[PDB]
Amino acid sequence: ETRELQSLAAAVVPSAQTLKITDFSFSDFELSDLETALCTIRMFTDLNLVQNFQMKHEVLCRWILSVKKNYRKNVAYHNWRHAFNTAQCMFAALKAGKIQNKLTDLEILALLIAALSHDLDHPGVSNQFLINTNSELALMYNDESVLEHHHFDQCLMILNSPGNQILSGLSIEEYKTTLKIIKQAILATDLALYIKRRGEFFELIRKNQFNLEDPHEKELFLAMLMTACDLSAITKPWPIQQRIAELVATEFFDQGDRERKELNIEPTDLMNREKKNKIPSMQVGFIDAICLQLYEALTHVSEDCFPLLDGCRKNRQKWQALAE
Ligand SMILES: CCCOCCn1c(=O)c(NCCN2CCOCC2)nc2cnc(-c3ccc(OC)nc3)cc21
Ligand SMILES: [Mg+2]
Ligand SMILES: [Zn+2]
Repeated sequence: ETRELQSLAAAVVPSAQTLKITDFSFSDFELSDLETALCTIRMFTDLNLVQNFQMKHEVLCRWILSVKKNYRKNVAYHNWRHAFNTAQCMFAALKAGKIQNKLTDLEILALLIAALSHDLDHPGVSNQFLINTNSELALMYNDESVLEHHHFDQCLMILNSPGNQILSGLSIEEYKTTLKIIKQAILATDLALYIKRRGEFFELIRKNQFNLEDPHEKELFLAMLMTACDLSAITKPWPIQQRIAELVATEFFDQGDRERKELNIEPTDLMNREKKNKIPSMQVGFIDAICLQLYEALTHVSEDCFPLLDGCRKNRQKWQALAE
């Protein structure tokens, strides 16, 4: 809608202080859709992206609304609020977490765009489901990071749309570098790619060989940072984390309902509402095997990222208290 764009573009953008976007503890629960969009403008503004890249206000506002409308409203978890929270975590890690100091303006621009765009048009079902139902998307991307390639395709489509070209002011070499970083950052949100590459990151930190001047190490770090932001709701203060965990389970159970109807199978425990009693133990297993070492590794990179680790540890203990 053209009225919604005009409303957003004509609105006063409150400070980062007022919006509380610098806090790792931030919750979007009390915010209206308009407030999330103003928070998003504030993120680009305070990371010096609007001034640096000569972004026109109306074009940025149109792009933010185009990204928001390209998230489905019938998906419990992978909707606009999740993408918005991922970008807010990116902003907090860059500012309060001091990750901004370690990156170029181009890498920050690409990371913020990628965080907001990483789950575009998520259908509320996994890669395995798309492969299982012989989806045209699974065929195009040979069953590898299917959704992630589709999120990037949607990201590119919006970036190329008339009136939405926030990268129009970049030089050719900057534009090509940015799209490359965005693609790798979105593809990194595939947990199978995270498992595949994390060992290398953890060894580089352990051996004190971590060097962001090495282009391979920079790309690897950007990928790890994308996963850290993606999973960040798991580090939130318990009441916030618990409410988001309810949405995560709702979406997995919604998939299980589709699997029973369309595939005639008993879903895996993760996607089986009948086995909802497994939630606390599965949350503990997932935090231990996936989350903890990531937040520890990020804290080793920048000590100011510690609140993400602290929150992750406190939630692990609370889930374990429910599981045992
Ligand atoms: C709450 C729903 C049950 O949750 C059990 C743990 N849980 C899994 O068991 C799992 N298994 C497949 C991934 N696999 C697991 C094996 O290793 C490779 C990757 N995926 C999850 C993906 N997201 C989350 C999650 C939860 C809360 C939150 O914020 C609050 N943010 C993210 C949890 C997950
Ligand atoms: Mg995703
Ligand atoms: Zn995500």
